[PDB]
Amino acid sequence: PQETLNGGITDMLTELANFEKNVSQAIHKYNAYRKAASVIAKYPHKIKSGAEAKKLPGVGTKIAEKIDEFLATGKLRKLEKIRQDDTSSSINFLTRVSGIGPSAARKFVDEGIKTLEDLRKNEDKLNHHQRIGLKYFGDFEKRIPREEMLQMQDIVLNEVKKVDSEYIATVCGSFRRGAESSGDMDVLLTHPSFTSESQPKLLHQVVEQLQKVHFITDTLSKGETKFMGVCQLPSKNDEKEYPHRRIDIRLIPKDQYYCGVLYFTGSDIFNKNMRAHALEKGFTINEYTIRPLGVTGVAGEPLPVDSEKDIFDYIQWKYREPKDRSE
DNA sequence: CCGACGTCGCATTAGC
DNA sequence: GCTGATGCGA
DNA sequence: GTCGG
Ligand code: NA
Ligand code: NA
Repeated sequence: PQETLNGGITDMLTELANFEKNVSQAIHKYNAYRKAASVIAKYPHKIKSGAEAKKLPGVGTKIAEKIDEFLATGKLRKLEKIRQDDTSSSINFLTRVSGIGPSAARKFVDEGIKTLEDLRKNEDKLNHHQRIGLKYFGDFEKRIPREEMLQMQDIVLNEVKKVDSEYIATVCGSFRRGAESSGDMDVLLTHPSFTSESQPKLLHQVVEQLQKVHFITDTLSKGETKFMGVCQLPSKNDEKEYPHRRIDIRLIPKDQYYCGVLYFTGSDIFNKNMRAHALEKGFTINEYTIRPLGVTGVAGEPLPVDSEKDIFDYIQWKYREPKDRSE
């Protein structure tokens, strides 16, 4: 639906969501407002009243009241106020820095540190992740066009294969669903030598190679199974350099790989629909496994999974292309 | 009325 | 020194 | 904040 239809309302709800998460440290209210913003965003009618909106799942009495106020006045008093508030707006802003959550933001603003400049002045009070977040503040908020994602995938698949041709690497996220743009790159990695029942340098060797060819530029965190860092496409001659990008790489046991690929391919909406289907067939599906219930409700062991289709087939669904998994 | 609301790897840190 | 809790991000 | 046991 066009933004013009209820964009004022959904923008209002998103802003409220952010203040709950970043200022009030109320994560569940944050997700309440987001859920309401999503369902309203998909509503194919211009909302005429709070009562109309309340019919939608996730919109309750209080959001109905806010919509009435917005419709009758074009603003929300509480939002106008908190927007104007020096401390609250500063706390909310600082959390746009990767690594600065509500708690770090609150602590910075308590001691007078309110802007990117104040951060730039006080690097010794920032941890490693936060420094990297500050360094790439602008780049990290840019989207990644699919053409660059393809170029990024090219490098990743190539370098992974150069390390060991028996690795299996899959770039997931909305990119795998064919999205025209991405927020970051999510790479799922496995290897036949790594199972649930079985080196812990499988991940390190791949990260090391990607650093060696100067694709990976910085590290946010890194252990034996999850890497989170920064990358950059090489610059095309006398052209402007590419933005730095967020890349995650996780190593998953072979027997849990395709469950992982399914899960991180999404979308979130499609995943829950599929998780519902789902139990009904007497199966529990999470990021790692699919398991049978269970006349009482006792999960049996993980069923063997050798492809995404294998999962679909357990729950008697026909395989669905990543492009067809928006819901 | 009142609890659930996703879960967990890694980095940092609090307490012993 | 170690272990557990918390913050953070996805 | 919303839902539902
Ligand atoms: Na409702
Ligand atoms: Na942040």
